[PDB]
Amino acid sequence: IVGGQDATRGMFPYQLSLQHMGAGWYHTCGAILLAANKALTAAHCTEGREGFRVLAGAHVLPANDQEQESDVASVTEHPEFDRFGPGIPNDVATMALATAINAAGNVGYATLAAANAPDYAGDQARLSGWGKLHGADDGIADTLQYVVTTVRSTADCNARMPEHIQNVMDQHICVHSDTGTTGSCQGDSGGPMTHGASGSGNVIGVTSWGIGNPVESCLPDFPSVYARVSYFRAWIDAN
Amino acid sequence: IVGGQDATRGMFPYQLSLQHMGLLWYHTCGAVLLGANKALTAAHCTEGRAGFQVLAGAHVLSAGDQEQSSKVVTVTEHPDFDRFALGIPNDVATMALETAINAAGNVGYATLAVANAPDFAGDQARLSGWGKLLGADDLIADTLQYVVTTIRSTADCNSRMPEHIQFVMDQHICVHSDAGDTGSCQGDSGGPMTHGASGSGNVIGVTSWGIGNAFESCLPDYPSVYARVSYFRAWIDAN
Repeated sequence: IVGGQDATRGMFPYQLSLQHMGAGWYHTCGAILLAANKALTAAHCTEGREGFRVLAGAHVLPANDQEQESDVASVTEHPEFDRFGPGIPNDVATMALATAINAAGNVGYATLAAANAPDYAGDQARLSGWGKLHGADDGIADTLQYVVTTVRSTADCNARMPEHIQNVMDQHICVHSDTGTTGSCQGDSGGPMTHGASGSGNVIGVTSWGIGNPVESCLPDFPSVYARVSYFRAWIDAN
Repeated sequence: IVGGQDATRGMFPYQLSLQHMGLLWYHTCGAVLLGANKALTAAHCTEGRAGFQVLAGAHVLSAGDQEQSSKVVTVTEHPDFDRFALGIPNDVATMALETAINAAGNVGYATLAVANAPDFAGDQARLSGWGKLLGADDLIADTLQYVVTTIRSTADCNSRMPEHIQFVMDQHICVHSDAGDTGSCQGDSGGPMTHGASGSGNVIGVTSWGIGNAFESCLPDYPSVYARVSYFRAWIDAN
């Protein structure tokens, strides 16, 4: 998260750390807790890989301070996900959890946007995650971050993109500040966009992509693009 | 190298594999043999690191049958190298070798561009190295690659970049194919750009940077950017 600040523990009860087994476990993406044995993330976070765990109720990743955890037993990526397609289409996946994660302590389940939700253009929303604090940094964040930003319409999103990368679609929900100073970054992918500037809010997006250059991987000068939960809600529910 | 083919051993007599000691030795960058005890690479290949060796007259890395090698005693990075500044300026370094490497067999010393050399805009050139064969691949190349491409002027270079990445400078030399299919890739940094499409050619650039995204780390749809040897020749000779 670029341009944000430390969250407090429990501020995003459904925020997960999605961990991949390399040499040992490492944070690769965010994820979103939906139910005791179900979670939601970006398809690109799991596609082509195997060996995952989610941490629930965590705050400072190097402290190993999670409250609950479960192995991921199975993953369903959207069948029309295309890692290399314009706009990274259909960048959503559900995950089945081996062990139940209970709504307790600082852990809780997200309320997803309804399929008939409005598009929220102009609304304040929050991005959260352990992604890099700046696109040039070599490491991800130690402490969970969040930032308040503004949802834009599809047309507005594309107007804010590079001229040859006008690939934002209605299946996306994009945020951008008018100062060009906040956004998501590597390590935030698969996490939640929470509606509203404060308090409890529905989860309306899943972190997916943004724009970089050779010295800064996630430019707040350009929007951050999420998979739109209302567009994918029926599919998420069916999978 | 993207869009290229297997080279032959000795095709580029001055091409080195710059190895870094981690778990075991591994290829981290290219380098360019300048003389019996001296090599050239990119500053970002050596800055902040130590414990290097160069392999000369190599071909297939897994074969381990380079003709000659040497540990590196010390490295010197350009004093104005800036990994964060637009254009990653001054990305050159020299290296002193513990063991003399002879010009013999498939190993020879580069002829560097003189400081009076022109821009070479429009000319063909060759890129060589063990970088990845595609930006979406996980691993570097096993067999040394090369590709023929076309040198572009500073202004033409920038015209072929994204509008928010107009970072090419006169201290760079860039190459780009109109078909958008050739370029350097991670693992190629530090290696040579050789003037001309065939024959003995002077070394006119050092591999430095290119455009990527989170799923494809090098994009031949945009130019590949090298440090221009003519610009840096006096520094290289003195260091």
